[PDB]
Amino acid sequence: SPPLCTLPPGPEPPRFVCYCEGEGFNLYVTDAAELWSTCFTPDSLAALKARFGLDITPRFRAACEQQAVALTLQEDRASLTLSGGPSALAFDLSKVPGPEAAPRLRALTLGLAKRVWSLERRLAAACPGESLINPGFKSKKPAGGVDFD
Amino acid sequence: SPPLCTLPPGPEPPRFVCYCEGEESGEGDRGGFNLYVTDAAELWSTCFTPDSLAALKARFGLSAAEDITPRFRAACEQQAVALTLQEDRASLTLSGGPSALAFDLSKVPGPEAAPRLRALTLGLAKRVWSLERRLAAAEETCPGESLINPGFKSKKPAGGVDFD
Amino acid sequence: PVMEELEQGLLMQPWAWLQLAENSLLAKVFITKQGYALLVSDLQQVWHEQVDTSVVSQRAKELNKRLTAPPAAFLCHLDNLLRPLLKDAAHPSEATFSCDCVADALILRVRSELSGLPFYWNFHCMLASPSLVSQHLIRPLMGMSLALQCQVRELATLLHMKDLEIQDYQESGATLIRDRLKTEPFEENSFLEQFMIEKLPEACSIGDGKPFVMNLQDLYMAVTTQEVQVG
Repeated sequence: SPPLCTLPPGPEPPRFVCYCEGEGFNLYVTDAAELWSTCFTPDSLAALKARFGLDITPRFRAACEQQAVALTLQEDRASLTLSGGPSALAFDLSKVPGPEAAPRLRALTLGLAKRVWSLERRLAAACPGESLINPGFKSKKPAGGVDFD
Repeated sequence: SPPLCTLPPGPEPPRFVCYCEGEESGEGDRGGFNLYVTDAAELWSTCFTPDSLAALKARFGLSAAEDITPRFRAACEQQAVALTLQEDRASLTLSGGPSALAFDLSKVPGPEAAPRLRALTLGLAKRVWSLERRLAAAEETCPGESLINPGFKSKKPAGGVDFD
Repeated sequence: PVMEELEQGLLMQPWAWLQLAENSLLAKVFITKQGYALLVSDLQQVWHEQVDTSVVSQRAKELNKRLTAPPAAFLCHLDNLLRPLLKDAAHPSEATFSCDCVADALILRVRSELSGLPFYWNFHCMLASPSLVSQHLIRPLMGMSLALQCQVRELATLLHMKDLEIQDYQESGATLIRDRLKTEPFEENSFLEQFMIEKLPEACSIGDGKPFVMNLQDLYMAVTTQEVQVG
């Protein structure tokens, strides 16, 4: 159950959708046309964890369920604020190239469709040739001699 | 929650998704019935016209006022959808109803399909969120025998004197 | 071609029960923007009608004057009025129905309120031709009977296999625990003899045709579709 959230989630149609995957895990936020990813790396991830004293996945899921995620966009930069723990955590993202992202949107759409189908289904129910005389010896055809073609 | 289904059926990863739009209920804006089917890379739409709608309805023994959405939803539930892809055309066969239905689809222009794809993605995300919230909320949160004394007939209540 | 599509649609449609002021009928209606086709019966006679846009417009103008509607809109409204009644009965209709059996013809009058205003229509159904009557009632019924006989034979074979399995269980050194759950051997002749004298009198009563529509419509539709596909 990969956590995800939408903004706005109220009666107004959502504009942006945020999620996480592959815990090179990077938070992906998309407007269905453009994307923003953290592009985390093991060294950068370790440095961030040390700075914040650190898994973020449980906190991210708790915020998404409680809709405690704050978005900000400015040109190609995006800022996320996550709340629910002792101290809110801030993350930055840059506009990932479109050519590299197109497979990402395709995979996200396919996974969303699969999840929709699965969750709807779940909610609905709620030795020829062996010689007979000598076993173990293959039967042998009688000698036909010379049969001209 | 417009009816939709993904193909091919089974545990294999999805490779095609089809859904229907139009015929909105109520007195508000109403659009003609249409089918949108995408592989997440290319989109096909019916591009129907009122004459086309009438011809399609009459071809399969369906009345003009008949609604096709219930049949589409029932077929999607039964996973009775088959697809045949040509170079630039697609044929969809539906067997969810008593009589098989055939639909023809053509590739949507890319410039017009891209906004359609974005809207479809946003709608799918919204439906995923709504259904996940709903699931989280719902899944967890002898005649004339006295009954008192068998073997003795139930005596009638004492009435007394009842003048005729 | 439009008439051909109307005929095919009428053939595809299943029978429905209609409750008039006093009597009852079995009806099949197929309405398209080009006209409509109707077939009514009462288990004694069959009447059929088929009209095109021009006839529909003329009849609408002559019956309910002061109404200026194209034939397509009138046909759509007629469908909206009729289809809910045929699909289900004993529900809010507000659409009076009456029948007049004139010499060698039938007139079915339907009255309704269209957005709070009168809306009248009349079906002038003449006696149905033997070919159409046969194709719509006789051959499908024979096919349904043959299919049901095949189903009965299959169920009898399944019962025989189950009896053989029970015999094997009994002969394999077994001892039934619950004596009440003891099914006697199944004999086709004995079962038929019991049925024909116990349940046939009550199971063969068509009445007004309600059981036919309530029970044997899916089989009827399947048989009609198979016949259409064959030819």
